[PDB]
Amino acid sequence: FHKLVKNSAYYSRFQTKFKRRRQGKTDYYARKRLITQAKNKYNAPKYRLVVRFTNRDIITQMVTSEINGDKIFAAAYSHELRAYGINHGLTNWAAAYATGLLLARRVLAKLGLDKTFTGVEEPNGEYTLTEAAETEDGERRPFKAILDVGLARTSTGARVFGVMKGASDGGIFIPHSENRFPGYDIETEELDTEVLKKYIYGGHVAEYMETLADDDEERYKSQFVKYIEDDVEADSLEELYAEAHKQIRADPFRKYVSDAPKKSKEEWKAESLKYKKAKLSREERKARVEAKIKQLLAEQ
Amino acid sequence: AVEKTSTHTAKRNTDGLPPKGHAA
Amino acid sequence: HAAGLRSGTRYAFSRGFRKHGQIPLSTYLRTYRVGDIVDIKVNGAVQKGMPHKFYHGKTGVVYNVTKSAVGVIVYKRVKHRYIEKRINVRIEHVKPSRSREDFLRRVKENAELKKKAKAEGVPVQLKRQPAMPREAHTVSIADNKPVTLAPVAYETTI
Amino acid sequence: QNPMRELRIQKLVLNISVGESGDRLTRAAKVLEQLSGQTPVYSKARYTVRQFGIRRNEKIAVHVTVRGPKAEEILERGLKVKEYELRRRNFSETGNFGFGISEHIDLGIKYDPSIGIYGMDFYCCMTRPGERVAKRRRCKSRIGASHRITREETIRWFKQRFDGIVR
RNA sequence: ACAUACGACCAUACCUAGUGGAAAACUCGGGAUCCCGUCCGCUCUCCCAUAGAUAAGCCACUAAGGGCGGGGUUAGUACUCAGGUCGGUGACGACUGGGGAAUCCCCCGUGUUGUAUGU
RNA sequence: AGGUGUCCUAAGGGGGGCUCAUGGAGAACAGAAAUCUCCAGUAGAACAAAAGGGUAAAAGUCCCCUUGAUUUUGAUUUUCA
RNA sequence: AAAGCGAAUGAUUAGGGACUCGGGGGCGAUUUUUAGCCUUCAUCCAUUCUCAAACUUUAAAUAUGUAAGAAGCCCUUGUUAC
Repeated sequence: FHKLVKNSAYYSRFQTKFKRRRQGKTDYYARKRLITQAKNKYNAPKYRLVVRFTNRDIITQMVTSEINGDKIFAAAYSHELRAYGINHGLTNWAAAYATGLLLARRVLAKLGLDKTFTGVEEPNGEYTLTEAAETEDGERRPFKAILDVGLARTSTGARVFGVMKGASDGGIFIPHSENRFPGYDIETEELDTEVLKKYIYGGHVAEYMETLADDDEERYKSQFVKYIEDDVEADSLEELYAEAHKQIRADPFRKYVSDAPKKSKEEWKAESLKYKKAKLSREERKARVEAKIKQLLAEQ
Repeated sequence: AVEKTSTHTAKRNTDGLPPKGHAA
Repeated sequence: HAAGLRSGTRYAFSRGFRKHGQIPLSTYLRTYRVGDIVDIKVNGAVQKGMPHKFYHGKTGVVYNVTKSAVGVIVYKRVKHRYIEKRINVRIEHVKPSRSREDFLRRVKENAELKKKAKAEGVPVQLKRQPAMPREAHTVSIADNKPVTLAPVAYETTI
Repeated sequence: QNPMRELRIQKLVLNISVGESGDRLTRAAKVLEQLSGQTPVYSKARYTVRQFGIRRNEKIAVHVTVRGPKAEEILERGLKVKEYELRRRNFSETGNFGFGISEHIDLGIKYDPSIGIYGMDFYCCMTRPGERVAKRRRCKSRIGASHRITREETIRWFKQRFDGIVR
């Protein structure tokens, strides 16, 4: 009829791709170009800013490459803004801009440059890069890092640029251009510099709250349930988000406890093992096969 | 008012009716 | 009869079987310095900065380092004399060689054997030597008795 | 156990193949505009064939896709023409189905002589909820064996919902 | 031990079929004013983390499964380097000093690991 | 056993989305073959031309912008004295 | 060189099982648009007899590149417009 394509031969000739390409998480055509270092410089590392988005969280890391695996310099999860006073809207621009600022100040203190490279300290919708600052007769060029957007799509106004903007304000020198920030009009090729500032303080969701409550009452209560529960109104978001900046820049090291059950690492190991499944031995496998033969004959 | 972009590929510079040879 | 730059390189520059597509990225993370011992092995999938078919398998010494390539020195044998050639190759075609690795390992132990022996008071016997003929020993036949063999007759198998 | 496996209408795709270029397309396109509410698409003849008399890269057909409540109501109109009866051979082994009509005004279009008369093709595709896994860009995969539709379910679903019959 | 993010070796990890999954994570999911893009909010983009479910993805186990990896047998066989005033009309073959493979067929196995945070 | 005295403002350069040939099953005229839909599909398609090598979120394919097909001289490779 | 084709490409001998609407020749009323009984090609599946200078998953013997240090190894710290 039709020759069977998926024959045994087909399997033998089949070649599989890389493991992470099978899973669909890495772009090796692009990874190759983020990590290669010009051979004139020998061991100067390349610093990548990686950003990933789950449904309920945003992951930001600072990474260097090594011949046996990557190395993590400093990590900043979005969900650790509970201590800083945020409990709602964990995946907005404000959430992204905040965790970007967090990681920037987290790495500087670790590497011993917190006193210098102040940054801006008052967000504004302006396009600026971190310039070198004269100190005690020394010109010290700022820290450098590059952005790794992964498999996401780079359109105008995506959140990937938000965390990027936060790191730049923190003091890390991230090279970029202002042609993708929210509020750039392609027809006039110029920013507006006030729609931008609304996006760092969260105003674009506050307008949604008030507009929705006016028109559709039942939808408004069904979407903003927990905003209402903790009685946080639209006019307080700017003060909330501005207030977060103060504590985070004051200290980026406060640790909080969550509501998940907690134990020591040894205790967990004993807990997990019970639910494991033990493989079968050769004698058991041979015995069960023997039984199956008898059963089939008995059925006949 | 829009034109679909066909996935199928054809030889770069050929002006040939489809070669079948099967059935009539 | 023709002589092109890649004449007769049908099987040399080819990739293997079930080795196609992506290049393992660990190649791009190695580092080289002048005086290192490298050996050339060309990859067919990369057409930029690749060497002539003669140097596919040779071994040389790095003498220059650049953005994405290294300069290697190798010795060519023309009739009745040697010449030294200086070629530029991309790092995708090169690899660090284990030719001197045995020498480096041996010299370290030699130093420390000599140091330790000088503190104790016994001679060294450090330099190696070839395989000498065997020495006398005894073989018992307890619980191992010999079996007698004999040639076998002729017979047709098909 | 069937917690959430209820079938839905992902989309309805319908097309008209006049088979020859010219103003027949433009008027045929106008038909789809008034019926659906969206703007249609033009195809391109892949392979020229003298027999039928068509050359390559010559627009010969039009089609449009619809999803949601619009798709439901358009499907309902179509089945009313077909008398809520279909043939057993109209269902694929994978779970899809479709049919066709002969003259485009078996439903209400209020005929005008400046357009003409045409015929349409309907084809309707089923699915189970949760098929983003095979269409999202990052971490793509194939739906598992158990969770895919076969022919017996769709006819079973169709019979109860519309109280139809199959021959 | 398990999960997530970035990886290394790149099927012992692939393909088909059947069963189970404490905790958290992950995922499906709900809406389309604003940024953004489509014939269609299908994909891409924005917003909510409330509600529903492990059905699928993911993880684990099973199959005298296909394939893959390691080993034995084929075998000191086929082949080959050096030698003789060795045999035979020739085709070709045996011997002396050395090196030495590959199918069919049989057995076993079904991923290992680095950095950071958390269960 | 065969091939060259050409061809290209894109068939060069950068970036971005997509996956092919073909087979199975369906849909008014429509049929062996026109257009639409789902599944499988390791390259069995395509890359100006002779043959060989190479390529799958591409080196193919469609879309957006350009002229590194520019200026100054040196070093090195194959044929080789 | 050898080896291989119940492994890709190409060449090539023979039975068996599954199928009829793929083609042809009959029979049951040549009724035959009867998924009937026969069958002759053709097509799939598990097997079988032979081959490749311009085929290959494998893979020798003989020959071939490099190294076997005092111009070596280890420790501290001066120069620079990179």
